[PDB]
Amino acid sequence: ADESFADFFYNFASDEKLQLSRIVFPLPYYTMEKKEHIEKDQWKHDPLFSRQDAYTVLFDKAEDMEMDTGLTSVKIEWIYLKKGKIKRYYFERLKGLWKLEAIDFADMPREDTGKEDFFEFYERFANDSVFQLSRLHEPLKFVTADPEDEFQILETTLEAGQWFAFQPVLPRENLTNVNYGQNENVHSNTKVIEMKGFGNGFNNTLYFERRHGLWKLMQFEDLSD
Amino acid sequence: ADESFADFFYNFASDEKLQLSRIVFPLPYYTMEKKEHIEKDQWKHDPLFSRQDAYTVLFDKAEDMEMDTGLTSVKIEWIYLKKGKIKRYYFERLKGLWKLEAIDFADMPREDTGKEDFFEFYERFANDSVFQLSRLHEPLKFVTADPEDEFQILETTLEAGQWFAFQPVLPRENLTNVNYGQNENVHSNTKVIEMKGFGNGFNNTLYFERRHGLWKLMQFEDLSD
Ligand SMILES: [Cl-]
Ligand SMILES: [Cl-]
Ligand SMILES: [Cl-]
Ligand SMILES: [Cl-]
Ligand SMILES: [Cl-]
Ligand SMILES: [Cl-]
Ligand SMILES: [Cl-]
Repeated sequence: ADESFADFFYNFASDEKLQLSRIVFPLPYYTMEKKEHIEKDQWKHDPLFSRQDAYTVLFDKAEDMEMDTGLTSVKIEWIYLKKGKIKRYYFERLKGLWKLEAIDFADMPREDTGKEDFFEFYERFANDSVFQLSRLHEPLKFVTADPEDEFQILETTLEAGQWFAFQPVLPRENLTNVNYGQNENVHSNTKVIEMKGFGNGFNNTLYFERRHGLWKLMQFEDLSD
Repeated sequence: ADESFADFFYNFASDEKLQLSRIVFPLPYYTMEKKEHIEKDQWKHDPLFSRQDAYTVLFDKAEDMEMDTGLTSVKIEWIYLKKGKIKRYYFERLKGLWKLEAIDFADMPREDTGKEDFFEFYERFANDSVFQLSRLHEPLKFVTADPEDEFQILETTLEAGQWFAFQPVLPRENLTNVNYGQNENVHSNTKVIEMKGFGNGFNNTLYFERRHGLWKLMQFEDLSD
């Protein structure tokens, strides 16, 4: 009887009347160190990322990817790379029904203590191919699903040319996140971008690490079905 | 006293009243093997490519680039790569004043006699990095302006990785053209894409050739100021 987040999410993004009915009104909107409220009359249908061909899920470490169904909290996030902003949607499962409880629209939490920020790095990595080439770890690991036996992988290293040929279309302006409980700390020296499609079985994962003060692409895994 | 096309073009794209006054109404619109007319009342301001950071000029051969001011005809073109369509604007200098005389919106003239079409090739080259890598000529020539003495060039060859790092952002959905008299033949086995910016001095040129039935990137020249 409890709603599955994935099934609710699709319905919330695609049906306007359902969306309006599943949001707390007046909606708490935390922005610029103050708190606003969005009135029901002011709400604009939010298709979230239902008009995208793919979306991303972020992890501080690769081990954080191995995971309840008794989970009642989900944060959906939109990372505005160029604006340096983040929009967060607080979804909560109440009496088995998912509801939108609040929204944050704030400045991208920046890594302090004088250390290269992952999202500032990623923005340049995706938008500056010269910079992108300079930040590939040597060697650059490539993992793909073995087209034979079950759960098997093929592992090789990539030359710069091969990385640019086989890479997924890297998001240049926005990233997303689905936080279902994994650590989301501005101080991690590792970061993982998992890219997933909508009913096409596409799955590409990118593994980054801050090495001697600079973020580098460590590994590219293509687990696309 | 005769209008310069570049100065007219900027004004036509940026001023709505000027644009309306410089178009023949009813405007002959040649589309789908018939002829329509756009009424003055129906005209929507066309910013052309004034909201783009760059535009392209196309040549059948490199030698066609060396060139009147007594030129009174200019065709501006929009190549819709995915739709397989081309929109042409016929600009004519009458009594020293540029006017829009007619528009074509037709099917992309396709190369017949069973030969790889340049625009079908270019669309895949720009949208499929794997295909793009397979269509780089070996060796791939790179020419750049020498940062020393006047009119001098530096010539080297590029590795696949270097081509992807230094390439301009390749247009993926549309190309443009400014035809001021150069040959525009669907049967040429050579093609040149000259990419130019708006008041930033950016200039990148790409040289292609159909070699043993397949178009290949032969040379990349970066003459950016
Ligand atoms: Cl995304
Ligand atoms: Cl590498
Ligand atoms: Cl280190
Ligand atoms: Cl263009
Ligand atoms: Cl090459
Ligand atoms: Cl390479
Ligand atoms: Cl040949």
